[PDB]
Amino acid sequence: HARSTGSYSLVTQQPLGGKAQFGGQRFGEMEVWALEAYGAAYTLQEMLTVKSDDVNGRTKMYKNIVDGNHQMEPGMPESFNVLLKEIRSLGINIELEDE
Amino acid sequence: GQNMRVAFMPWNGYNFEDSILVSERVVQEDRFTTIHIQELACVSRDTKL
Amino acid sequence: ARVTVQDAVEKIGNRFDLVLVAARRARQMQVGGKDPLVPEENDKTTVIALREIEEGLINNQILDVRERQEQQEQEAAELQAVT
Amino acid sequence: EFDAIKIALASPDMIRSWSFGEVKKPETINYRTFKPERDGLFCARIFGPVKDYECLCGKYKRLKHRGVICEKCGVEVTQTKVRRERMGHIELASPTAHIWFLKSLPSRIGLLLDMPLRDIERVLYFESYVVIEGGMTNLERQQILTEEQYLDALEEFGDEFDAKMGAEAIQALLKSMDLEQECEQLREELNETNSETKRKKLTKRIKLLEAFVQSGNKPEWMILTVLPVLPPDLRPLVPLDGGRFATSDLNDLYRRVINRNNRLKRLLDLAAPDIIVRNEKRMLQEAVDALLDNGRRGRAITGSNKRPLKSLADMIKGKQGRFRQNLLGKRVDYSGRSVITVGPYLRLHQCGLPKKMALELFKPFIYGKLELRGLATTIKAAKKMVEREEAVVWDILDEVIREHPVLLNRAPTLHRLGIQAFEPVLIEGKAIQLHPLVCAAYNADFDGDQMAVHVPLTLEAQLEARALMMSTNNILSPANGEPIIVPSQDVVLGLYYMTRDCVNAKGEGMVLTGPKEAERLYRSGLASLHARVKVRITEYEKDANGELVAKTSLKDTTVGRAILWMIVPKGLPYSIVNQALGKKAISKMLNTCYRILGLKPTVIFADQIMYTGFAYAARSGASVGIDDMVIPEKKHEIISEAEAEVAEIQEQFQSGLVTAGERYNKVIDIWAAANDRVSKAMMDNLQTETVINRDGQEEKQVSFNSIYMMADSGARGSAAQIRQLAGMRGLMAKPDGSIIETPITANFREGLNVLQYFISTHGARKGLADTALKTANSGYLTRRLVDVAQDLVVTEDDCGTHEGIMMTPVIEGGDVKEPLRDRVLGRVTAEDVLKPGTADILVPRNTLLHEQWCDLLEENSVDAVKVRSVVSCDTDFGVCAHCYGRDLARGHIINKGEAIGVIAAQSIGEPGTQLTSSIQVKNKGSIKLSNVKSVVNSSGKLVITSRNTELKLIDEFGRTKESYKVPYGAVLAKGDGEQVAGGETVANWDPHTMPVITEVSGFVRFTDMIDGQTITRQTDELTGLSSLVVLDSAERTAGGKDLRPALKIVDAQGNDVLIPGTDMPAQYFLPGKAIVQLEDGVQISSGDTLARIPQTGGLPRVADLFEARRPKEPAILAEISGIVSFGKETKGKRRLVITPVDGSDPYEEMIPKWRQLNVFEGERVERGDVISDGPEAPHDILRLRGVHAVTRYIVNEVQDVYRLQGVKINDKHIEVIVRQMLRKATIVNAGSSDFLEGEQVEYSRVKIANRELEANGKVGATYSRDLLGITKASLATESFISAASFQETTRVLTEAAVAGKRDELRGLKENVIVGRLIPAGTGYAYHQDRMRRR
DNA sequence: CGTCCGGTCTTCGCCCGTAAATTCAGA
DNA sequence: TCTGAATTTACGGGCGCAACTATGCCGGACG
RNA sequence: GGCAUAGUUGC
Ligand SMILES: [Mg+2]
Ligand SMILES: [Zn+2]
Ligand SMILES: [Zn+2]
Repeated sequence: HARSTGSYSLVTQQPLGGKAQFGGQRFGEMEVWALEAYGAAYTLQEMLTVKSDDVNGRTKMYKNIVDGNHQMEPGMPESFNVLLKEIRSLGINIELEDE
Repeated sequence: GQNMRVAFMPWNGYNFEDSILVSERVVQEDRFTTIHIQELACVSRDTKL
Repeated sequence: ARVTVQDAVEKIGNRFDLVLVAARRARQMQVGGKDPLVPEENDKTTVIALREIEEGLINNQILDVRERQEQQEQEAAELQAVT
Repeated sequence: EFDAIKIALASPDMIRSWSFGEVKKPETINYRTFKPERDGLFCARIFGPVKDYECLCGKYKRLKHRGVICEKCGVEVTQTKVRRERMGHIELASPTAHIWFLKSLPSRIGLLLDMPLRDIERVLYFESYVVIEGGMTNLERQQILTEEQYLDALEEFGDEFDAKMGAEAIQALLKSMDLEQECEQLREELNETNSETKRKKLTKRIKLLEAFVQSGNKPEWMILTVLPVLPPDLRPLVPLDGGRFATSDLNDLYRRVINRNNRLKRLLDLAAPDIIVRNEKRMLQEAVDALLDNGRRGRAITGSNKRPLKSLADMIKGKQGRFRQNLLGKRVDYSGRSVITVGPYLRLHQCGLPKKMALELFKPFIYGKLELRGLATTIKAAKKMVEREEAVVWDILDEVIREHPVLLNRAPTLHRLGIQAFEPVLIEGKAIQLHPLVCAAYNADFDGDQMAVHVPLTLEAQLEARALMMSTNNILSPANGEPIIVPSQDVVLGLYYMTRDCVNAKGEGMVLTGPKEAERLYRSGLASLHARVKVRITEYEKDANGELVAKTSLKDTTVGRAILWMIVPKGLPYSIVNQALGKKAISKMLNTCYRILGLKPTVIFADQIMYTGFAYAARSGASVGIDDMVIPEKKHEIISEAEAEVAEIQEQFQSGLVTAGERYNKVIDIWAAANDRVSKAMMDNLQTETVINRDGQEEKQVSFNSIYMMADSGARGSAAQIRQLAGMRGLMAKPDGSIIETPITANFREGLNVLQYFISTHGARKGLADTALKTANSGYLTRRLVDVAQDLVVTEDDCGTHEGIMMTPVIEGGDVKEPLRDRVLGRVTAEDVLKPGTADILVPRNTLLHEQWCDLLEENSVDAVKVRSVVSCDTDFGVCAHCYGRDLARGHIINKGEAIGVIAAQSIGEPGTQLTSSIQVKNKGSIKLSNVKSVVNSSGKLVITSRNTELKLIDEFGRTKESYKVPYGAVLAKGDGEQVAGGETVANWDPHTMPVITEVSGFVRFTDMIDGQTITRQTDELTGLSSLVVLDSAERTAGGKDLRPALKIVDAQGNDVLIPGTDMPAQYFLPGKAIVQLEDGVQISSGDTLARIPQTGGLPRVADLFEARRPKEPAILAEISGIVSFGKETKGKRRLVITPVDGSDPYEEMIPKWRQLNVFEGERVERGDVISDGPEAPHDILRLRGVHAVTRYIVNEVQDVYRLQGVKINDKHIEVIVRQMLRKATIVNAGSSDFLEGEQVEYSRVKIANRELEANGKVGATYSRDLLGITKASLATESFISAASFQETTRVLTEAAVAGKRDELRGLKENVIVGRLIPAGTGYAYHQDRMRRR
């Protein structure tokens, strides 16, 4: 099984899981630990930001690769936006402060 | 399944951990060929429009 | 082709700054304007950058000097057409 | 874009500010047409348009109308991303209690009003009354009333009197509280009260009030008045096959709460009686509780098919929450999966990728190349060309795959080697061909294992893969320095077969001019592969200044050895190929190659050694047959005599001589001896199975037997399995642990009868179940360890400190289990280490103890070395490179930035998931005693009067080869510092009695003793001599329990004897349970016994050690030195008092009576000296002995288990984990800083504060470190995000919101969640830029 | 086929930690 | 008759990762 | 395209 880019989920804009549906492998938590133990920072950011659920990030990455340029815009994952909205659904006020 | 002439010996590392080296005769005779029947269905739902 | 990067890391004993400087060189070779300083042997920009670091003609400082000189040339030539 | 995250309570005004419209109707869709309802949970005018740039009414449908709002249905025409973002709100007809702050355990509302959780729950759920503004009446403020008492008060106190019901009363109580008044009153009560429980309760409540006042939140906001609504797109309804819809749990909960809300509002409109409206409010409260963390009170209300509904808290907590499912690990595009395969032709730096997977993964790159070459103007044309799989696309794929490393990552990535990068090679098929060597790194055999592929895209990612993740750079494991690409099963067998000698083979004895003609001979078949010959060898040694100096000699070896030597690079000595080359020998070969030559020679050597091993293993044809498992024909007599011994033991038993239990033990013993002896006979007959001779006399040789060759080579199998094949397969135990009397007496070559197989399946089923239910504990332990040591990163290059831990060889009691070589390898020295002889600086202070320095250190017989440790590094927010030391994955010092916390956690956790009287001196050496106070008695035997006297067996070079513990009152036949004879026991004592050895000589006068109550009279008839035994306070009579008997020595006149060294008389206060055989008035001597006082696991042990669990029977220690005295008359238990010479005299302790004491009443003990016996509590060790004591204790204890399981991990990882444990310190003296009295603050923070104050004129605040477990250490982190992603999400979020904490996101998990560059590797430069710029 | 509101029977593991209730041991 | 401590009891949280196949489901009761 | 159950594979 393999996947370049296909349909994504709804709640979190992430690739679908499974092969009956044209989905992608799960970069589990220990896999992220394996990268962290390495000096792999850019690879990790590309893995869990551009290739997973950064809509602007993944669109720009796809277009740049089509143009032949291997560069990325990190952006912010949409799964973190989902978490922020879900905590805000409660009485817990979580917001990103101005830099 | 089938039974076939087996020989226990390391062969150039192509059976390293537990891998199995198959002679092309086994493929030629088609003795491990298996028929899989797959069912595909399309539905015509009385949807809007 | 490449198998190791041990010579490049020996020349830049950090193993991480090497990645960043090689990435900068590959970017400069891919956008890119510039051209390889080592005879290209049908290799992608990453291998070219790493080999070119291996030759010892690029590190962070040399690349920074080159970028500064390029910006100076842009300032001068852009100024000549202006005034 | 942002460098911090804050939390705080959500005021109703702020909640309304978030929302863009109220939700009023509990409707979603028509279920006939799919447009959203008017103002339902899925609305358009509230949350946004259903489509993009298309209103609901259809009037406006294009980009030109971006911003305008129609009048017909009021949907603001814009994108749908706002529908994914815009939130709503619900105006609750009544106030509602927030369930987290009600049942967070502790309950915030509970202790903010200082009222029990039961009472607050009763008043919130409309079943109890609470008064407000008590006034001049007979009621308090927080007092609870019932319906009966409420009516009584109404009929008696009809005047102004307020006592409400439900959430309204709680809101009024919270609103009627000012923080400062209560805080000051609580501080005063804390100071004056003097209690220990009330003081803790106060210093908690005061802390809560200070947290509330410090932040911008207010208490009244913990009672909801406007309920936030999640955006519709985050709880979507997905239509199925049919008009039905997928009822998301949040939708059902929201529908229920809004429905009950509208019902309550309607009942309020018509002013229904009190009972109905109270019931409706209770229903609304329950619905809101269900919408929040559902399941705290009552039952999780279910919606369909009797399963609890997911709530928002249940949606952001747990394994299925957004933290551990979509933030810390996410599904990734450009990935694949398939079954793996050997493909032994590959080089170490490449992997075989299937062509179809290559085409599917690199689709964008193929599109880009096609457009760059102009073969397809539009992306649609390129996509169609790729789909049709033309003949030109394959050339494009070949062009792009050239230098594009891919990551291969097996499923359970225990340690960092579980993911590695290879250069793809196009392979026809559908299975990944993975290089054979890395299988050990992946723990991945080829029995159907699957691996995932990942394709880096960016230039930085490609360079990271090439320079960090290629298998070529990962030669040495991070846990230990041993290589992790050691040839595993067939290469090792091939080399073992090649490099061996038999007595005689074809062409034995001929002389050869070099390896080349040796190979030429073997291929032509003139001389066998294993034939002792003489070969001319040219071995290059680099003893010069980096120059390889040739050397030609005539070595006597075999043909196979020479053929192998043709592969070895120049710089290695020939002696590493002159031996049998088992697995360990090959691993040492590769390690030496890495150490001497470098990396490229070792990689080429690995490829070539794999190739030659496979080739000559194939040529050997090393097979296995049933005739190769030779039975020991002589086992007949062994099994017969074992049967005879058990028969004779049964003969003794049936006579009644021996009982059942001892017979059971003896039978097990004799069968164990028989099994061991049969195994030894089999192994001898197998290794010497083959005897070859045709040139004269017989000569034995190591056998060729297939099983023995395949076991000795170390490829697969060991002594246990080979024993089980031929010898009796040993002792198997019932699941209760009772070992069966009659073990399996038949091997596997002969058939196992039914019952033997039944026992074997007991064993195997237990093993499989243990694996399946221990992997869980291993996974939990590794997760906890990683989440503890994640923010720890090597920041500084050298902390510049002169501290360290004295690293010494560790001996459990036998031989040297771990030499100093491996315990001080790759660790920078702390202090200058002098030569053992006389003050010669052998090694400088701050040099990296690499291989040559360590070898020289061993050569000079150096036993004690002090090396800078990670635990004793004073760097702030990280640890300097030098204190950590060697990388253990490369041969150089650790780089500046490489994260070591995660490496240490993974290295510790990997082995967990796989597996987990007489002192008979053995060597000729000197005897020296440390911490000893002995006295020579009449019988010329030495008796020791201390407790921590360890007997060290020193050798001629001064090193200690054996250590043993000498208890109080041990007999030594030799002297101190005098060389003894090895072979016979040196120390003897009774492990069943504790003596009362004296210090002077004289007579025995029992003072302060009265017969009848102080002691009990025993007249033993079988010995004829009575005994004077002292019984305890609760055991002796009530006549003399207030006084303790004293045993004193007198002279011939009757006067007392003074203590030698002090003015006080020498009297011994005997405790109860004392066997004083001597009577009154018997002469004694010095150091003579007067009376006899009679008397874990694998992975769980490691987990308990790391969590710092307090043992059940901890050994009590002495906090401060001084003289020891007893106190009160055992009120609850014995009491102790320790008085220093000029310090805090009244320091006392409370000691149980049922536990035997260790020290007597006339000892001056030092802090950290054991006062009782049992496991030592890590907290006590840290508090008393110090940080170095506790870290050494933890390291030694865990290394004990990990060595007992035959595993090797360097101590750096344990040390850094221990450092992360003791990250919190409690203040004791405020000093001149601003910290409170007993608050717990980060060690680094207090350290920097004290550092700034010392440079100034003020005086810093002294701190007291505290040892925290891994769970508590990770939960109590400065940044809430890490702990929230860890367990206890609800409690951590409640803490952060109540305290209004702020996040700096300086860790690793935290940046991962946020989704930016990690501050560990290549991103460390970016975070350095971040720190520079601000 | 088209709309529309919601609660009897079920427990049943092991370990750890922390907070609440009970009981000593006195004054 | 009160009151602080240590103990006991009650109750809240955790119990690895990755992957594949199948089925059944949004609810059963009023116009 | 999300949940539940069952079974299965590698550890
Ligand atoms: Mg396997
Ligand atoms: Zn409209
Ligand atoms: Zn340091």
